[PDB]
Amino acid sequence: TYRLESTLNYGMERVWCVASLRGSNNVALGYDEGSIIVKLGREEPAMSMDANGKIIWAKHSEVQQANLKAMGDTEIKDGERLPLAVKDMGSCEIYPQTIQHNPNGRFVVVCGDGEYIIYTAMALRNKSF
Amino acid sequence: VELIYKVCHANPSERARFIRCIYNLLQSSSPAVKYEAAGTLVTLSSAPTAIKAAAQCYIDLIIKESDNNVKLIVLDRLVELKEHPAHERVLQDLVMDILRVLSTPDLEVRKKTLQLALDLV
Amino acid sequence: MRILMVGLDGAGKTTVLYKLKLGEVITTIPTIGFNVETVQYKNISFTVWDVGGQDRIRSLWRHYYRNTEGVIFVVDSNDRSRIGEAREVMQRMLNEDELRNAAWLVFANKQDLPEAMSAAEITEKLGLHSIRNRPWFIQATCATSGEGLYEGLEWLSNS
Amino acid sequence: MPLRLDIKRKLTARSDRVKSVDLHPTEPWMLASLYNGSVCVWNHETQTLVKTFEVCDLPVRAAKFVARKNWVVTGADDMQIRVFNYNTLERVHMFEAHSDYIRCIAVHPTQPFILTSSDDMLIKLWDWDK
Repeated sequence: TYRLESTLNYGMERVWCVASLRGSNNVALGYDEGSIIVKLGREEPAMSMDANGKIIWAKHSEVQQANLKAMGDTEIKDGERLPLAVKDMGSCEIYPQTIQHNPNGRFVVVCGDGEYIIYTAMALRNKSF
Repeated sequence: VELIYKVCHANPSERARFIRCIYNLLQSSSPAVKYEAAGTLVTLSSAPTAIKAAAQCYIDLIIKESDNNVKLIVLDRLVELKEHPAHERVLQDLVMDILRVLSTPDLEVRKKTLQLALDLV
Repeated sequence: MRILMVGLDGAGKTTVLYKLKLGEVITTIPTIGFNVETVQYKNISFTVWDVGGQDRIRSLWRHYYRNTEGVIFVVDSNDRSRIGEAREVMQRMLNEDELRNAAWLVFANKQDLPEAMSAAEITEKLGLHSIRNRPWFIQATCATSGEGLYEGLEWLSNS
Repeated sequence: MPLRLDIKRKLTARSDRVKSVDLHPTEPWMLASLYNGSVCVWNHETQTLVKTFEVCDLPVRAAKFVARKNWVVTGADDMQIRVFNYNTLERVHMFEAHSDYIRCIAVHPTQPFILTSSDDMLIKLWDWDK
């Protein structure tokens, strides 16, 4: 939407170049008075596993970022990574800064922008705010 | 004047003596898992494949202390990286597969690696 | 033009002053007191009050606040332990009513030393961006070479 | 619009105008090419400067690592791209990349190629292996 995420100055000024790491989350920027290597955020995912087998994440595959979904009912061998095993989950209204299922499975919480919205475990109707 | 009662108290000097002092207080079946010895040790074979090949040897040794028959020579400690639970995720054996080699890494590392597959299992 | 130059002890305040006055790099002693000197730059005569930065004297700067048109705050760019302390001194100095409209010039000094913090780094640590009520400027300096000194006098004269 | 960010200053270094900044293709080091006639590289995880190379005495606009050869390519206002070994510290090769100073270099790890872009309005290709 090209809306300003941040403006950064440093007391180095005149920023000539940019480049980005191809494996991602470091960008480095060349200035008149020096160079800086900078580290960008998001290093880790937000998700939670309840007891209903709705393990909910945001982003990823068979889930959108804006909406909320995910399920994981698979128990295949401990030695490898298990499939996504997602089942579809209803409405959301906010972005997931952190998105989490209830630890015993009755609530879902999506948190975002100074607000939390509560959606119901497997029905996803707005429970609470 | 060397040997401290402490962990340290600071600075490279104290730190260098300290790994000597640690080897004393646990000599038993090599260092196993190398202490502050690791830092100088890489430069000791800067030419270049020989470091990995060596490193691979220690990592294999460390996994387990097996029966130690003909080319089953892994020393160090018996349990410290186990081998082979069926609930362990994503398992020990993944690292063990590297050691089985056709050349899968380069030849110096290869010769070390084939012996090392034989040695753990 | 009336100038008050302060900063923590050993920042380089007297070195700066006598470099400016004598074109010479003198061998300082800690200043228990002040030095006051007049310097000519481009038709301006700056009267600079260099007031010692050790604790006892630090407690006395407030007597030199009144009538001050501009403030030179000298920082030792190589001393990272005391930067917070500098920040604390300078922040409440900014709250002083006699210093209310005075031009604020920071010298990040000893820029000549290999690990000196940059002026940008110093600007972030001192909180300079948050001054909206008056003129401020930061200038990298080396008082021994003379680097940045006259760029300072220049900025100051344009108050 | 919201996004998971957290800007952090991994390492800073002060030097005359750095035209190019790079991350090492496979290593945790970042190389910055400076107008000091020097290119400098620092590994901004352990905060150790791994090595410096004096390409020219006039600005080095570009620098990049050709990680496989264990070499670094630089292009400076010598109008040359000079190549050095970043662990055996010596100049691997010297060649005239262009008729003008070299603004940027791009490295193809899968091919022997570097193409370099210069302000002689031309981009030229060089093969490190030849």
